[PDB]
Formats: sequence, structure tokens, C-alpha cells
Amino acid sequence: ECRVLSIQSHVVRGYVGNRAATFPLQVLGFEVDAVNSVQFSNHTGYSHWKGQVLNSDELQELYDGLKLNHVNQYDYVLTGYTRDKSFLAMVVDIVQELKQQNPRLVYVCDPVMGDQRNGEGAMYVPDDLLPVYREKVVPVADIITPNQFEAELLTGRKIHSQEEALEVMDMLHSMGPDTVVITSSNLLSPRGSDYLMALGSQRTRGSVVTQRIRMEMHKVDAVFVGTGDLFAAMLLAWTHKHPNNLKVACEKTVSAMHHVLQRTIKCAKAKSGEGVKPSPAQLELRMVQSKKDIESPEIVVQATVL
Amino acid sequence: ECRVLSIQSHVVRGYVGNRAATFPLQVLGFEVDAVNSVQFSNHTGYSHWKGQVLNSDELQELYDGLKLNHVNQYDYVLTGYTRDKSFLAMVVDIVQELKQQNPRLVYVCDPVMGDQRNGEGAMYVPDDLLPVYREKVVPVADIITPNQFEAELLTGRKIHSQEEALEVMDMLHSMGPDTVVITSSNLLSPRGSDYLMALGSQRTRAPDGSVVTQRIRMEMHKVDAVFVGTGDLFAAMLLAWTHKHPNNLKVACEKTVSAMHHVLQRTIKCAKAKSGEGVKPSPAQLELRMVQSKKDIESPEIVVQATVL
Repeated sequence: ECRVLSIQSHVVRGYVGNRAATFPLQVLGFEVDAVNSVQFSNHTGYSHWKGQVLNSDELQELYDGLKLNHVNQYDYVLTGYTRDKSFLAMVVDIVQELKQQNPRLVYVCDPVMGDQRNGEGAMYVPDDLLPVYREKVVPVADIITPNQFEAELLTGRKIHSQEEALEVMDMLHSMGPDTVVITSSNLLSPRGSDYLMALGSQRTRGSVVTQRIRMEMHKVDAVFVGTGDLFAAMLLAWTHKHPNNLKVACEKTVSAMHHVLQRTIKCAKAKSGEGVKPSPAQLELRMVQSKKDIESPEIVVQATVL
Repeated sequence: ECRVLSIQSHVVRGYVGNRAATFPLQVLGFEVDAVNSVQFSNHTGYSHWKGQVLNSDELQELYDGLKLNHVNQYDYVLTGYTRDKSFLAMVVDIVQELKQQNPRLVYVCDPVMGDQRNGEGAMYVPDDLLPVYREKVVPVADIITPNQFEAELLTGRKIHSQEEALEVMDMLHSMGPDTVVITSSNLLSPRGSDYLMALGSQRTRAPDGSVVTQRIRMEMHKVDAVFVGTGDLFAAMLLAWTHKHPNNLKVACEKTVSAMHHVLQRTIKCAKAKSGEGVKPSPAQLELRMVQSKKDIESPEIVVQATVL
């Protein structure tokens, strides 16, 4: 039995934050405890949204409830989008304390910054969260999934090539996490300009061996919300099943991603009128219908070892 | 695609309310939209619990959000434990508006009253709720799943035998719902004292004005332990199986109750193993083994037969 504490947004309709992470982890066999950092009607890709936010004091009370009952034993912690630095600082305190009674606990973190759509009713992540991610979060995180933009902010460097990316990833390793994945970048894939390139690095174990990989997936003709949340949740699951093989973990995670996205776009175009661009409501991830692909994804991508 | 609006409690750890209802419906293939009426660390069966509650205004804000985006189209609405009358009344306004939008919408309601353990940090359900359930909720509900106590309160009549239970179910049908399932009762089952007896009734009105009523009885062997969230899990699976078997309450209930049996057997086996020999499992150890029961929820092997009355 593996127990995950996931602290992310909750939307009534659709998939983002905890909605995008819970179902996948459950069908894969993980026990998921979900703290909903906010509760909104839907994500920010729609024209309207309403809801309420949970403050750091409220998050503390919920955790204390678990502590008072002596049920605060976790194997994993999972976090993502946050637009509140005080909330984030509270998350760090909770993780450190959890790692105290279980030094084997793995903290998976997606350090979201910028203007990514989300389920917390925000248009942007405050610039002041950067120092908190750099100095408090990353140092205690074991697996991080920054996109290029985020990897550059965290290291103060700019990536202009594949070589600089590996250097940036090494710096991230020195900051703390043994597994780093740059989920997307603007690096032109040598396979074509329509493929999105992803890079992965894993320090295993006197000399620590580093396993580096690169992957490429063809872009999809649409804008989706919650894909970063789904990606991190499935990577958690597969790295747990393949602890020393980042290659297989990523191939399964990226393949699953492909199956869900393809089914989603196909359904969206079928529900929209002819020659009409699908709306955000029509583009919600087809989560429930992709159950089998999530459980056992047909491999459609091959990672090359660098 | 069948879309369900489920308005129930949320707990960080464990299974009760929306936590007990969501996963099962999703694995059965339903699109579940979940409004969390509260958010607590765990259910009220533990010695401690902390959390926040939503008032009726906050429920209205969330629904207005769906309405403003024109995505307030549902096939089902599902509610359970509710501790405040204002919230319950708001739920009724929502159901009525959605039924205007879709006349085929089915409202599944578990009218929890009394002192049932919950995820809403309540010790008891206020009496001021009974009037609302009788006059506002039940009349717009299509499927209701009260226990014996709740059926008696709703109709104002006590049940002393199987026959009276059927009369009470007929009274509930007259109040509104075409499908009524009394989930548990204090009635002595033919099979033996170690069996739990549940009764179901589905009323269908024919074109010529005649009425056909399917009445069934089900007996499940008891499990010696106190579980929480079983009523929520029951209502959610009943919703899925009646959808697949719209005119066959017998098959819908056999599948639902059978799935319950598989989930509870796996749960009690794991609880006893964790507590050790001679020690009674604690509420933390008795949390439903939801995730591990995926296959049994998806296609439960039939272990109980409904007797047609």
C-alpha cells in the first residue's frame, strides 16, 4: 500500500489540480489523500469562474486533524500550482515534518510559475514565489517537473541548446532533487519542428551514476488545461514501479499522455460544429474514458539515452 | 456520456460522502462533477476531526459559475448527508432548475437523519430538517435510499413487520419517488438473525392508467464491525446499476449489494490483519478498501439473490 498526500486545487467540473491527479493515481493502485487548496466551479480557461480559497491557517488545521489521529504517515507528497507564498511555506513545513517520521518519503513537485491556466481563479503566479521555490521548496523536493521557463527562473540561467539544458538540470540536482524532468522546452527537436522535446535526468546512488534521456512527442492541435498536473501524477506512479529506470517510467508516462490527449481532441472536434474550433468546455480531458490507457498504456514513444 | 452532479462531504483521508461516491462512479464510466459541502481531515468516527464547512451562499456561487458558463446540463444529481436546512433548501432549488433544463434528469437522494457518522463534523442531524425532507426534497426525488428509521420519520408511521414496510414504501411512492430502497431494517430475516434485511420497490405507471410495482427483499450476512460511508457507497452504485437496468430493480440491487459484500469482506480482512490477534480494529483501520476493490466494483460477482415479493 502506497499513500499519497496531494495538495492542489479542486474544480467542480473538469480536470485540473487534484481532479487531474486523483483518478489516475487511484486506478493505478495508490491510496490518495486529497487536501483541496481551493474549490472553484471550473478552471480559468472559461469566461467565468467562482469559488473560494483555503488559507494557510486552514491548511494547518486540516493537517493537525491528521496528526491528532496519528494518521499522518505518507509515502509521497504531491503539489503543483499555488499563487500564495504563505500557503507554499506551510507546505514546506508539513513536508519536512513528514520526512522526519519517514525519511523514505518522496516529494514530487511541479513548481508552477507564469500565467498558466489553473483552477485557483488566478491570472498569474506572483513573481515573489520564485525565491520561496528556490530556497525552501526545491531543496526538499525529490522529483521536480519544471518546464523550460521555470527551469531557467530557478537557476538564473538561459537555455539556448541541449547542452545548456543538461547543465541547468545538473544545477537543479545540486539544489536537491535526484530526479528532474524538463516537461517542455523551445529547443528545436532534431526530429522535426512539430515535436515537443522533453529532457529527463536521474541521479542514482562512490560516484553517483546519472541517467539522462530525451523524448519527443508531436504537438497537438489545441490548448489544454491540467496536462502538467496529470503528467506529474502519472510520473509519480511509474517512477515508483520503475525506481531505477527513468527511461521506462517516462515512456509509459508520455505514452499515456498521448492516448488521453488524442481521445480528448477527437471527442472535442466531434462535438463541435463543422469547421468550428472546440471550446474550452469541449476540451476538458476525457479522463474517465481513458481508464484503460492510463492503467496500461501502449508504448508509442521511445526515449533515447544521452 | 452521463454526467452526475454530486453534492456531498469531502474528507482528506478515508471514504465518506463524495469520497465514497466519486471513485466508484468514475470507474463505472460516469462523468462526476463534485461540489464538496465541507472539507474535514477525516470522518466523525475518529476521536478528533478538523475542517471547514460551506454555507448555502457558497453553494450558490459555485452553481452560478456553472450556469454562467452554460455547463449546467446534468443527467443525475446525487445528495446525501446535510447538516443545515438552508443548504438543503438551496439544493432543492438547484434540482428544480436543472429539471426544467432536462426533464429526464434523475435525482438520487439518501435522506440522512438522526445520528449517522458523517464527514460533516456533526453529532446529530437537526430536527428542523425533517420538514424540509418531507415537503421539499422527497417530492422532487426519483430514487431514495432511507434506512428504516428515516422511512418511519418521513411517513410518520412505525414499521413492525415486512408487510408494514411495503405499506410505508407505497406511501413514499405517493410522495414522489418511483424507486424506493430501504437499505437496512430491524426486521427479523427468514434466513436467520445474522442477516441484514433490505427491501426495494419500483413503481411504474402504464399507459392505460394501471400501476405495476416490483417489490423485492434482500438478505446479506452481517459483518461484525462498524463501517462509515457504506450508505454513500450504496447510493452511488445504485445510481449506476439502475441506469444500466432502468426497468429491473432486482438486477440493479443484486449487483449493488454484491459489490458491497466484496468491498466489506476485503475491508474487514485487512482491518483484522492490521490490528493484530484479539484486538478490535480502530476506525482508522476500518476505512473502506476502495482502491483495492476496483475490479469488484466494475463487475461484481453475484453473491445475493433478490426475492420477488
